[PDB]
Amino acid sequence: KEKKIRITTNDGRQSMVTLKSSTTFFELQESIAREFNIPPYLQCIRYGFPPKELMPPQAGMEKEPVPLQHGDRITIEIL
Amino acid sequence: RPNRLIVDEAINEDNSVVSLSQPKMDELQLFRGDTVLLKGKKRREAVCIVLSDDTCSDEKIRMNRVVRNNLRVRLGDVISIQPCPDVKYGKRIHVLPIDDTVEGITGNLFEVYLKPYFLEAYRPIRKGDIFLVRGGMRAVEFKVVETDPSPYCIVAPDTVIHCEGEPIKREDEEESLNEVGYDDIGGCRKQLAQIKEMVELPLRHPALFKAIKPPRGILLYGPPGTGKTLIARAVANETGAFFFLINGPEIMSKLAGESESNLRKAFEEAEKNAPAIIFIDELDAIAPKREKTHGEVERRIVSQLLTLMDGLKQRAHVIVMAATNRPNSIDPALRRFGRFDREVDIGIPDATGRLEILQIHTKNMKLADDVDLEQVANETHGHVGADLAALCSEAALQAIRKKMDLIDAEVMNSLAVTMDDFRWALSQSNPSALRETVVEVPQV
Repeated sequence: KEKKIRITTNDGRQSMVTLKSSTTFFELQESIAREFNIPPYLQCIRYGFPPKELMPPQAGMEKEPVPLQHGDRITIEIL
Repeated sequence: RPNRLIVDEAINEDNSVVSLSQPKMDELQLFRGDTVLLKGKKRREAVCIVLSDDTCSDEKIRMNRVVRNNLRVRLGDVISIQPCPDVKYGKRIHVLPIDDTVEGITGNLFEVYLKPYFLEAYRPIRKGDIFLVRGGMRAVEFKVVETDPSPYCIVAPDTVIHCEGEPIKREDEEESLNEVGYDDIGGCRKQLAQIKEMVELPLRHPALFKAIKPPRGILLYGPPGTGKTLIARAVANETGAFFFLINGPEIMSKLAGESESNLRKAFEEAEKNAPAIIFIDELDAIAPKREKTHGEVERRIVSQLLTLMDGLKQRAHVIVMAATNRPNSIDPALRRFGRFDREVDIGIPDATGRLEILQIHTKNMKLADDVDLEQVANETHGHVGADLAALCSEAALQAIRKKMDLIDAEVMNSLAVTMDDFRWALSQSNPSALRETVVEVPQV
């Protein structure tokens, strides 16, 4: 009942984050805003290899936990 | 040391992914998608990306052929892996092709191979690395001559890639990926694993057998065209053992006395390059059943082969393997203990095996979305690996002839093989082993 996610930004500020199994896109957005000054609307999320894009869920299916798994890294983009 | 890991083959076909077991990943504190700086034998450094793999031993680290060659490392070696967070988005990266793989292909090697390969995947790159890009039914090599952050770099959409032509010659140290590897053989996964367990240790660590017997004769038998020669070449290349092919027809062609001398000198040369593998292709051509032979010179050559195989005993680190169609095809007294004491049955690939062979032989080809290798693999009943390769080549030729009515690498990559072409090739398949006994694990 937890997740351990590395956050790496193109800026170079590497960081660690603790998540929970039930997590929505807004939770990660606000966590990133807390850890880094990047606004939640100026971050484009790439994860995996090839890095799939993780955009905010559209209307209808934004309640379920984000498919992010425990033990992977997330790349952060700055607009 | 935890960072020390034993290399292994990679299921993930991606060129820049290193697969690890999740226990080892967490033990190393390595997060999926992070860069890792593998250390090779001769101070070779390879920057790759780590991905968890459930089917992987903690010590085992799975790598692609390209990564192995970049590190000058073979399966079973030990490599050092640590995280390398200090990776920058290099801007100026100078990359060149390799002449041996860009002969006869024109057009800029960008927007054809390099651009789709990089695109936005953020593939890590290090100075001096060699990577393989598949396209236009050709596997083009590329050497990373320079990177803006020396030496480690990660490509970015805004990264500027320079490909000024002038293909560079292959340095002898580099081992061309055009050479056969364990990933070039499909269908016979079980038989390949058997051959591995049989021959890896004697070839990789001859000193151990020198101290503490080793297998000296392996007889690979099965319908022709199943890649027995392919298997032997793959085993020799992967284990870094000198390979010597002795084609039966080649020996029989030589006149009496010439052939026996040729065989003896081949065996001696293989011995002097120990560890080495001698492949006696089409053994039935050299040593057929006793009744079949009706010539003094033929019996003399068979006896000479027996004498050499016996003389291997006082020799060491030399493994002789041969290809046939059935053990009874070759005469007895060749399977006697010692000389050719071990046997292996390549057999006919099964549905999954045929699918794997098709995937192997269609790597370079660009096949449309409607092409589903599963359906064809089901359709191709009683097909040998050679038959599947010929079928893929026929489909490619069909596509090429269709497009010709309407060589530039852009044109080659533009054409895509369609399921209709594969169906037509099936209609012209002409299987070669439709009568052989079917052995497999039923899918029912």
